[PDB]
Amino acid sequence: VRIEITQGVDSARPIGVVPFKWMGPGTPPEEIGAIVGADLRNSGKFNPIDAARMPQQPSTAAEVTPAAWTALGIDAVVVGQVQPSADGSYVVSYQLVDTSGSAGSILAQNQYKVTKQWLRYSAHTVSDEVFEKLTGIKGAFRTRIAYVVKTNGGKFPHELRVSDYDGYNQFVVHRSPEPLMSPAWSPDGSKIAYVTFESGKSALVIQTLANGAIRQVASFPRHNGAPAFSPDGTKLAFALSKSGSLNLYVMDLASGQISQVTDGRSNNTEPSWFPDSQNLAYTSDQGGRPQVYKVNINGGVPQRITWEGSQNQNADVSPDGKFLVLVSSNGGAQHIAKQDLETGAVQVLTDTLLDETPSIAPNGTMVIYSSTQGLGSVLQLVSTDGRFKARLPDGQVKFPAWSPYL
Amino acid sequence: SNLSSEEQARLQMQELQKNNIVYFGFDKYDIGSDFAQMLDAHAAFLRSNPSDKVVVEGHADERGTPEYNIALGERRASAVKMYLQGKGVSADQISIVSYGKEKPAVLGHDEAAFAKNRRAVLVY
Repeated sequence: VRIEITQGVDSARPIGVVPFKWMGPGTPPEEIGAIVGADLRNSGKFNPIDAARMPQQPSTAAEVTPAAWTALGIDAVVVGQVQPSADGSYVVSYQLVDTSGSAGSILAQNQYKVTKQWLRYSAHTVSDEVFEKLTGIKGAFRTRIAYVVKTNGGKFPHELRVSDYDGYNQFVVHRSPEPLMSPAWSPDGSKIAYVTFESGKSALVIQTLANGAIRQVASFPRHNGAPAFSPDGTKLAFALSKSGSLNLYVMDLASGQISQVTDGRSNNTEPSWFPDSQNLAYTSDQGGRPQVYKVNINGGVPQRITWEGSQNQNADVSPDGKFLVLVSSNGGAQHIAKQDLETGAVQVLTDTLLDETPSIAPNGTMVIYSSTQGLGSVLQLVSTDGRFKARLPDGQVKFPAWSPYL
Repeated sequence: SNLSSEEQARLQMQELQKNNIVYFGFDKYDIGSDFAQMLDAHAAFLRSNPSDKVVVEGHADERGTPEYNIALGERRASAVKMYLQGKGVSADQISIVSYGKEKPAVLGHDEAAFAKNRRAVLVY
């Protein structure tokens, strides 16, 4: 069962995705047309319509009736096909078809040959092209999310997990008797840093997913936490409270040499990288209740950048470096708010209880964060303009992290 | 009655096992008078048993973000540590761990859940 849309955008661009023609008996393991359609509805940019309202269901761009589509207001059609090999692997075919004219013009074409395992990736692969072709903005459907799940029982109640961005292909990365915190993706996507309390005290480590090996990065006295990889992957930032309070550090991953970013008696944590990988956005209470600050890892004095609201923490900077997304708390409540870094216009994106830990998709279109329901927490989704809200489902889930492009 | 000095330590530990939690005000991290007597009993025990160590847990409420909730957790366990330190317990015998809001006692959004999650636990 697919992602749940809480708030659909009715003004979404109409598109028709047609069920792919499965060239064989019975049923295909996966239906590409069902996934690609959902993906565009998932993006909140498109409004894929059901088969009942389709004037036709063609496989190739030669069976297309443009007038029958533009009458619906659909300006393009996605047709496809699924051809099996003799190896249990399959060939996926697709075409993007323009309906605005005398001829049904093709905008995009591609063929993919995959084994049964990688069938969903194919639909994701088609989607990343079609979405990008129509919008000009790179799709993030072949991305992943990394989260932490807390079961209220068993020997191992704490689990760091990873699935596809839509929750499919779920698998466990780490099982711990003690809590796990704050997973952070590496710019490639093969490694993840997080905080683990297995020893009894906090520890910051990095796991290479492909083999499941552990690199210990910092286990200094007191909390070692809040990892951030620079968009280039060269160095990692984090906060250490060994000093007596949480203050920021950065480590050159290759050298392993360790440097102090922040000097304070105050608390500085939750580091978020600027696209340049020379600048860090982070939470600081040097001014009293915490606000988000900016400093350069090379040299400089911290400046406040959040100028609206009494309390702002846990920010994520968009890849392009245009906006901020954080937890704006006022008078007891707290919600996910966005801030234009040039304009200044701050916009609250969320209506839910106790919003926290927001993350930004690699193309800066969408936000995934955590919200509290009942006795547990749930993952949430919201478009960066807030016009699109959605839900995302075991035990209560926390610490969502969105993968870089992959 | 009069006891053997062995099950005397047993009964002692039982009192230390039972009543090891200091409860805190919302955002307040100062030690109340109630736990003074309690902590003064932990202190007297610890510095009579030099080769025994306690670990103090730090806990914050759901409000805030998990990483910054570490800050409130550590200062509450620091007040406990400092109080015991004033009573003479060595830093050698103590280490503190702050969990932030990761290990709640009660669940929900009622104040009942909040107040009891605002705690400082001493584990031996």
